Formats: sequence, structure tokens, C-alpha cells
Amino acid sequence: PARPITNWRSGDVVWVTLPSAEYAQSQSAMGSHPAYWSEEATIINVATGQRAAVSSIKWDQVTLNGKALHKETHSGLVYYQLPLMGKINFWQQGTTKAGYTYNYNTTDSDSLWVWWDGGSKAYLYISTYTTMLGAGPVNITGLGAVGPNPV
Amino acid sequence: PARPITNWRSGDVVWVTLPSAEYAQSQSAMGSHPAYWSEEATIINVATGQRAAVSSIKWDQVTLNGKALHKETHSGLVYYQLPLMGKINFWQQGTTKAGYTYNYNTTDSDSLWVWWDGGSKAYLYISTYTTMLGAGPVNITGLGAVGPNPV
Amino acid sequence: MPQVPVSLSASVGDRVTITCQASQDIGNYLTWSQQKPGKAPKLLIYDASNLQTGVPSRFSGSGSGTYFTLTISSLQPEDIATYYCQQYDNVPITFGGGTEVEI
Amino acid sequence: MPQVPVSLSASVGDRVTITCQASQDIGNYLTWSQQKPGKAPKLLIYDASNLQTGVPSRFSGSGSGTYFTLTISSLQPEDIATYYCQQYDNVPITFGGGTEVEI
Amino acid sequence: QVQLVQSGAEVKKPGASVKVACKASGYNFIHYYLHWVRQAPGQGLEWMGIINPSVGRTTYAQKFQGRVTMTRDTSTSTVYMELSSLRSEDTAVYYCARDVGGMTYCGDECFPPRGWFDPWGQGTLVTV
Amino acid sequence: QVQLVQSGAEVKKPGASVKVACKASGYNFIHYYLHWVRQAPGQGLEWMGIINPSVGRTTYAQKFQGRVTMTRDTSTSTVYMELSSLRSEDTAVYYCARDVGGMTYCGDECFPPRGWFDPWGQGTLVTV
Repeated sequence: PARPITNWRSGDVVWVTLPSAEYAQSQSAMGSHPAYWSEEATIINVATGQRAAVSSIKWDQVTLNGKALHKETHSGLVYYQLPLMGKINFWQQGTTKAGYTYNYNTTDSDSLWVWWDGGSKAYLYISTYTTMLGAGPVNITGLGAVGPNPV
Repeated sequence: PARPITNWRSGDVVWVTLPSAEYAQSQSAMGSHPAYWSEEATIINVATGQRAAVSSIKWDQVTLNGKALHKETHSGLVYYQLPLMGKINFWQQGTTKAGYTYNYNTTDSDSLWVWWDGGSKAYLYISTYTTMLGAGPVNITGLGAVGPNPV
Repeated sequence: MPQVPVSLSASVGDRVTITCQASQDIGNYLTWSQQKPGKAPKLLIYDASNLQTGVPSRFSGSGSGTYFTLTISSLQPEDIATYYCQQYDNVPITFGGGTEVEI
Repeated sequence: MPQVPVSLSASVGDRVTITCQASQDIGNYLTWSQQKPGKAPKLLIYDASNLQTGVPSRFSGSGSGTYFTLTISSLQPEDIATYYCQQYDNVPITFGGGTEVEI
Repeated sequence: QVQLVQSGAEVKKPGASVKVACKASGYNFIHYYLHWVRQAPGQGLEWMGIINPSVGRTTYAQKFQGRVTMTRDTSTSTVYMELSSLRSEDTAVYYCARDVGGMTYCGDECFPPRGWFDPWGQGTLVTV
Repeated sequence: QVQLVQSGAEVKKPGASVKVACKASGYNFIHYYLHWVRQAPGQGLEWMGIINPSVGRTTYAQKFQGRVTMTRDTSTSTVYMELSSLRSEDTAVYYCARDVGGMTYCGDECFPPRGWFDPWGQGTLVTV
């Protein structure tokens, strides 16, 4: 145990799981584009092996490159952002049925988004274009690399 | 050192680097679609930390899930395939300028491809759609998770 | 996973072949290990045929799917031990049964 | 990275504030460490303000960018040591200069 | 250097709990699965179960169903085995062996966990 | 358990090579960078250089430019330091400290390597 799972730095590799995921037609945190979300997600640091249930993290205490995360409030809901260098790669669990993000034809890199109520309930959101893996519930697994803080 | 970098298993996370990458308009190994390639690429196992130069690997001895890789011969060139669960995520080195693959709107999972001459020269190919990061030379970094063998 | 040869004695310098049979398809998820009377079993080959680093090149594996075999080119006296085939395909790991090899 | 206080003596139970100044912007890539006469320096806080596990809550960090400070609520006798600020922003790691704290 | 060291040999009376530890050093403890294999003095090797040193999940054998519990300690990089009923037939050398291939961060996506046995433990003999 | 142990203290004559080792245990040696910091008995801490235990790259200080070489041993999980000219002023306690944050697989993408000093070594005193 060297760096906590709460501490993040550029270049970290994250293995996310979104069990019984649902489909949201519009997500405000990403500028009104579809997303997949699970209320029992898990964040895994592949290189160090540490893991944590997303609902078990006090997200106001999470830092990236020594600074607090970028958070946005949309209609009274607080969303925390974990930027990534590149796009988020996700696929259906146990299958080769892969998905794609909303910016599939764009240079813009993707970023993980977390909703947290201040207690012990939290969601994890990933950018998507449509129901390419179904309407839900469906188990999916995502992989990405943590990137620099937003400017 | 438990499993060699040559031995691959489903769920392995690979961090590739393609310094001075060029752009190939059509790649035969992926059914005639554009690709980025570097002759000095390096493969990193993020979880175990092991690394190897692509040109330093004898690719006929590489195995995935206990079996040899799938290889295809196109016009006298041998191409070795490393399938991945999901799409290959790559971006320009040192920047947030991310790229996208040829199957950006498709369920099909991506796969790394290697050309090897039997000696000490080898390339690494990644699926791309266009010169979204430039025509080359340009340093790029790719991240992906190893998937099951082709059927 | 029955081991057809239970005990085989062969002259020093002969070739030894030991076969393992599985109840279902395993692929290359089988390994061969050597055990001395008092010791932990030592590993010969990773998979159906993949030599461990440091083991002499006499030991060589073969077979795939269900029928697996272990070959030894020369029968130097250091070979007096027991060998086991063990699968790592399904959740219950099972072993072979062992062969006692004499000179 | 000059440390403005080089040696400060305060009564037991007082509040201690120790400041570090940088020559360029670092952000939160600075840490505070405590060194006893014969020992390796022990880490107080990870970043500008991030308490280590096990260090009592007297020690707390602050500051960002260029001006950093270290505050201690109570001056228990275990505080007789030297404290250092060291940046980990650029490739040459540099240290502060140290403060000797007396009672 | 990758190595697993086990606790010393023990002798127990019929009906008792034997706890055998297997310390780990030289790598990431939480990354690799671990197993336990019994070895009766005359008979062969009998696999007993598997453990995930990251979440603590176990998978025991049908014979050792109501009698075996496996535990882990992340802080000291040790995995524990306990045998409860402990009849005379439970006289064997108990082995800890590191599993490779699937490394506990994939989850169920690589938990038919495939990998040969990287270093076996030295062994621990228990006599009932 | 994460720990770095250093070799014993030494005394040398003016002009000699001193080699100081720092064994690593409890984690992945090739994943974390390591540093070397000198400690003159009266003065403060002087950082000397950094090492990548995966590829062997180094980055030394201007003061110790022509006199310091650092090496690694992946097999034994040890990092080495050498001081060549060795004048009398090179009387200091030499420390090995594990760097965190950037973990040697990003490469240059995280090599302003940012991270505080996780466990310092016990220290090694060299007298000239």
C-alpha cells in the first residue's frame, strides 16, 4: 500500500465494472448524451491491485495529481469527473460484445463520471452512443487510463 | 517473474507505445483498413510490470491462453494477432489528442497486429480510421485488455 | 485423470513416455511435475509443452485436448521420482495419480 | 526552497507555524517530514495538506502553488525535531533547509 | 525473490482445529490466487480449495465441505487454512501454491483461473 | 510489508569507490522509482539522483555529475549507488527512498515523476 485508491495520478490504469447496468438516454454531466450506469460499480487499480466499491468512496475527498476533482452540479445532483487520456473502452461482461462512446469520431478524450449523494450510495457513468449492448440490466466492464486534470 | 511476457492470458492489460508512428492507408491484416505502425514499439504488462520490445520478440513462440497466436499471411508477409476484449484505446503521446479505430460504430472488438521478419525487425499495427493524429511521424500510446482466442 | 503407467522401470539412458487421460477437453491447461520422496513437487513444464527455465532439455511435453504425454530422452539417475499430471481448466483442480520410475 | 523560520522555540502546548517558499509554481507536489537526531526522516503529510495514517491530528498542512505552511495545534514534547519541505514537481528534487523546534 | 514459507509441523488429537499459514514475499500478494493441496504419506495429491487474496472469496472441495475454512491477511501477506473435524485420516503434508494467469482484477472474466502452480510451499505435516 | 534495508556503514580513504545497496521487499520492485539522498552530519538533505528499476535509466545531480553511477538488480530487488572521487566532504548518511505516483509503465507520460517519499531506507553512514 503506497498510494491510496482515493489518490489518483496521470498514467494510472483503472478497471471498472458496472454490474446490472441501466441505460440513461441523456446524461447532464456529459452535456446531454447517453450513458450507462450501475449503482454497485467497482473501481480497480490494475497496476497496484487496490479496489473499492464506488458507493464506498467519499468523493469530495478524492484527488487527482494532488488536487481535488472537477465537480459539476446539474439540477441539484453532484457529479465528480475522473478524466482519462483517450477514450473509455468498455464491453459486455463475459462476451466480446464491445461498446462505443458518444465521441466515437472525435479527438476528445473521455472521462469517468460519478454521482454521489454524500452518504453510501453512488453511481458510475460512462459515455455511450446508444443501446449497442442492450437497454439493461447488463453487466459491463470498462478499462481506461487516468489523464490530466481539466483546464 | 511468474508468467513470461510471451505467455498471454485473457484479462491481461497491455500498454503499447509506438514512437515515430507512420500511417498506412490500407492494412491487409485487418481487411484493408488504415493503421498506424512503428518499428520500435514496446509492449508493457501493466499489472506485472514486465516489458519487451516488439522487435525483440520471436513471435512464433507467443501463446495466448495456452495456444499459439492466430497468424495470417498476406502477400508473403506474416502477421500475428493478439485479440482484445473491446476496442484498442490509443492517443498521441504527451497530449490529450486521442484517436479512434475503424470500427468506431461497431460491436466488433479490436485486436493488435504484429509483423515479424523472423529476425530482429518487427512492427506493431493498430486499427485507425484516418489521420486523426497526423500523417506521421508521431509518438502514440495505446492501452487495451487481452481477450479470448479467435474461433 | 488416470495415469496409464503406474510404475515403469527402464535402463539408464532409455526413453520414458508417460501418458495422462482427461475426462473432458482441457486444451493445454495441463502441467507435469516431479516429486522426490521428501520435497514439494517441482515443476517441469508450464502447459502441454512448455519447458520450465532451468530444467534440462531431456523433459519434453506433448498432447492436447484430452490425451497428454510426457517424454524423457535420457534416463539419468536423477530421474528416480514420481511424476504427476494436473489440470488447471475447471474449478476443482485434480491430479493424475503418479508414476514411480525406477532404474 | 528557503524556510523562513530556521529555529523556533515555543512553550509546550502552543501553536507552531512553519513556512516554505518556492522559486516556481509546484501546486500540491510538496511534503512535510520530521527528522529526529538519529533516524530517517518520517513523513507527516503526503501533499500540501494530506495527513499520513498514524500521525496524530496535531500536524496539518496548508498552502498551494508557491507558498506552503505547516501548522501544529499543540506542542507536545515529542515535537523536538527538525522539519523539512521538499518539492517533487521537477526532476531535481530539492529540500528546504530545516527548522529546529525547541520547547 | 518469489517464495512462500509455511508454518511448522504439528501434531493434533482426533477432533481439533489446525491453522496453517503461508507467508508471501517478493511480489504483489493481492494479485495472485492461492491454493491448498494435501499429501497423505502414501497416497497422492488432493486439491482442497482456492482463495482470492483481494476479496477473500473461497471455493472448497466436496470432501472438505463442512470442515475447511480459508482466510487471508493482506497486512502480513499470509493465507490461512483450518481443518475442523480432524480425524486420523487427516494426516498429510499441506501445501500452499501460488496460482498464475488470472490475477484477481479481472474478476469473473478470468475465474476459471487458468495457470500452473508457481512456487509451491515448503510443506507442513500434520498428524492426528 | 513494504520495507527498504540498506547495507552497513563504512569508512573509506580519500579516493575510493563506495557501493551502497538497498534491498526491496513487500511490493513490485520494477514498478516504483527509487532515489538517493545524502545527509551530512551538520547540514541538511541533498538529493543525488533517481533510478528507474525497470529499464535502468538514471538522472543525476549537477554536483555529483562525474562521480556517481547508479545500478539496479531486478533478480535480487536491489538498487546500487557508487561514489568515485570520494573526498573528505563525502561524509554523509546515504538514504534510499521509494518514489510513488508515476510507476515506470507510463514512461515519459508520467516522468516528471510526482510522488512523495514512501519508506526511506534505514540509512548508511560513509566516512572519508
